[PDB]
Amino acid sequence: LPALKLALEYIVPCMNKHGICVVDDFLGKETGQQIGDEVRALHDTGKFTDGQLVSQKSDSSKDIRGDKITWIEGKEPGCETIGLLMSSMDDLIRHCNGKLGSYKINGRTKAMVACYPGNGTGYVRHVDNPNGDGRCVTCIYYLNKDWDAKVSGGILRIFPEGKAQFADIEPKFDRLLFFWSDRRNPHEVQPAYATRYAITVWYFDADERARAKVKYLKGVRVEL
Ligand SMILES: O=C(O)CNC(=O)c1nc(Cl)c2ccccc2c1O
Ligand SMILES: [Fe+2]
Repeated sequence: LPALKLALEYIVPCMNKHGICVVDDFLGKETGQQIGDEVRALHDTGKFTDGQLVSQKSDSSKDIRGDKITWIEGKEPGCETIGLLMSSMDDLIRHCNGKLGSYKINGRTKAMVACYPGNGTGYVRHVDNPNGDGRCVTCIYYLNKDWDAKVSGGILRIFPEGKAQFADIEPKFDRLLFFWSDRRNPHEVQPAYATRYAITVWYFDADERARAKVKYLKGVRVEL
């Protein structure tokens, strides 16, 4: 699918109606596989953090750690297919510009690459952007060949505002997900029993981010 077609015929109407959108087979398998090798390579060469402290036991031999991360700009040695994905995410968003809510997306973060190490850790119920920091859309790409959740866990459970029900999304190979970052979409990752990779970028709305600047707040100091 051409990027603009996916945008106009799927991502735009779906986001505006449901605020959660799944595109399967986004880059195809040669390119997915390649991103996979790049992410595994970052892992094996120790580029990730050790993982979120889950259980801080008193003896610390026995501390339990969870999701590991690394931030990627997209041009680093070893990361060029990741840079490629990011560029591809950007192209898709830019083809939706204007058309997702009344937002005007002018910015994103670096890619946050996450590895749930498969030791039964997950990620607690949260909202990505609760306090108005400018992030309007979360975009995650999943890396996980032949993932079977019945076996390996690691479902993303989203809990849309004012719904009795949730939405389970499997972290399937070459799947791209978008959802609104704010309190509309509380979500969690259920415990993962196999190594589970995902790559997230967040997109900024211009107005929200411009006044987050003010609210939050050397520099951005000047003078006297
Ligand atoms: O990976 C997934 O399917 C969903 N993950 C997340 O919702 C998620 N969200 C945040 Cl805000 C963080 C934040 C830091 C590290 C990992 C995160 C994470 O996996
Ligand atoms: Fe999240």
